[PDB]
Amino acid sequence: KVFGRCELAAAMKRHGLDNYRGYSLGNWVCAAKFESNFNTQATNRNTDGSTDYGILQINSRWWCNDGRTPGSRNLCNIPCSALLSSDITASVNCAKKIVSDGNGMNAWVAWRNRCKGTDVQAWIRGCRL
Ligand code: NA
Ligand code: NA
Repeated sequence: KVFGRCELAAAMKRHGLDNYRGYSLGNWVCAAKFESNFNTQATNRNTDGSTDYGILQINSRWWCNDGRTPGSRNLCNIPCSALLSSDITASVNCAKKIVSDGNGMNAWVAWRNRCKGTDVQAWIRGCRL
């Protein structure tokens, strides 16, 4: 599924990401924009052979099992394909673990390079929330 900007904002807010570990909703929307263009089916290979999945490009190196990432973990206890669903629950619950793990949103390279330090509230302008 390709979410609309405000559509995703609303789903993310309903799932409890607005100020989760202090990251305002616009941080999450910004991250999703640059990780997946709001596309739940997005997949991209990493140099180390792991793969990033779904709307927040969650990595098979640590967080999910895709059956082909050797010496990896599955800290969210999910197949990686669950992160490609039109329903974002599994990505959101997994993101909550990731963001809590010490490095906050810096775990998302797109967030650190394109959102951090910017006026991320722009990402939710116009949205009924
Ligand atoms: Na990425
Ligand atoms: Na943090």
